[PDB]
Amino acid sequence: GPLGSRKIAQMTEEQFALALKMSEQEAREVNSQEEEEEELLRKAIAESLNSCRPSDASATRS
Repeated sequence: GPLGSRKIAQMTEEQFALALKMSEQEAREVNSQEEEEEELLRKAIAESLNSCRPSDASATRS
């Protein structure tokens, strides 16, 4: 085989349960937090575009 599973230590039943718990915390593999940040970045940009320009203190156009 690739190396030899015969020399590879097998995981115990308890170890398997812990592995599942870790996946649940990460949802799967990638951090869901990163995805949320990306969404927030786009939302902020859209909001800025929808935001009107600030009033001129001098009252001068453009």
